[PDB]
Amino acid sequence: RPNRLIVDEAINEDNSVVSLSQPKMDELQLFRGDTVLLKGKKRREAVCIVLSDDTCSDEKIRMNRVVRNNLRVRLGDVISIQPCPDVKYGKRIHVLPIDDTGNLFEVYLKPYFLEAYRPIRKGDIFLVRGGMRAVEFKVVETDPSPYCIVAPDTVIHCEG
Amino acid sequence: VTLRRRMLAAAAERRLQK
Ligand SMILES: [Cl-]
Ligand SMILES: [Cl-]
Repeated sequence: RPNRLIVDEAINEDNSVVSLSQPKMDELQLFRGDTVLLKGKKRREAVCIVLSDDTCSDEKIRMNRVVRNNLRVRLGDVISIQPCPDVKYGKRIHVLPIDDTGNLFEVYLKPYFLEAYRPIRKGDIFLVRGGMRAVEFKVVETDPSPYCIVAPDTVIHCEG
Repeated sequence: VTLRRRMLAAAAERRLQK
């Protein structure tokens, strides 16, 4: 059967990271920086980097509200986690802001992604802090699909 | 040469140490 963990709250508010206990990582043969595929409710998936967290109970997983929201889960729910070793570097991504001023790229997207090597999945909604406010974006498309690592050479289109 | 997962982890750790 799949490998299952209890959703816990993150104290590190990074959109791209989930935390496990080192003992649980050993068991699951996951290592620092490994990309993992998380499965939640409503056939939702998320792709994140895994890091150890000495504050995490073996049976729990720390993830922020962005990740939880993407998986349609609440604190205390159960998710599955499996390795996702076939992730490619992104050639091109299409992101749109959730429309409900300034350069979205220069103020939000560039600083967010810059040398950050964040794994993303098509359909992700993520929140970027910046310019006093904070904005959410939806990942409309990635290439390769349906997920990729957003690298320094990855081309973003933010429109349409 | 370097291993990819380590690059991904190091970038995230930098974000958390800030
Ligand atoms: Cl390592
Ligand atoms: Cl290395």
